[PDB]
Amino acid sequence: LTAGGGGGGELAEKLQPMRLSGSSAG
Amino acid sequence: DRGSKVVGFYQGGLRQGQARIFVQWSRIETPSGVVINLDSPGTGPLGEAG
Amino acid sequence: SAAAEALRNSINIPPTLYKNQGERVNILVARDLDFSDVYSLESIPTK
Amino acid sequence: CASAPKPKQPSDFNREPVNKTVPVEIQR
Repeated sequence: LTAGGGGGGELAEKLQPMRLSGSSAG
Repeated sequence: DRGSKVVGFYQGGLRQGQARIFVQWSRIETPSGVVINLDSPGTGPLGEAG
Repeated sequence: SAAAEALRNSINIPPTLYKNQGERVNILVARDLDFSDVYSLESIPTK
Repeated sequence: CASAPKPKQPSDFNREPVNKTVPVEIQR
């Protein structure tokens, strides 16, 4: 039917960069 | 030579009873471009620490 | 003490800030804003 | 005891017309 160096701990920690990613207008 | 620029840093502030801060000098630049990484204690005029 | 009991419970109430309307303010841009996709330039012919 | 200040209320004395000349957006 159906088919299928390490030092400067405090100062160099204060100098860690803050890098904010840019934006593109829409 | 003379006029070389030395760069250092400090951190941690002072405790009570301390009147000297530990400075570490990191690099020095000769007026002709030489650069050597001396990581040395900074002292006073007569070699007293900090 | 009842006075200390009242103070301990109601002492820590943070303040409230009231800024009016029409005030002048700034925005300090924190990132590079790119307007290349939405504008373009052309020269206006003389006369 | 202390309440939030109100913004400046303008004085109601020097009342003058806004429109000294008809705008061009009206096309006149």
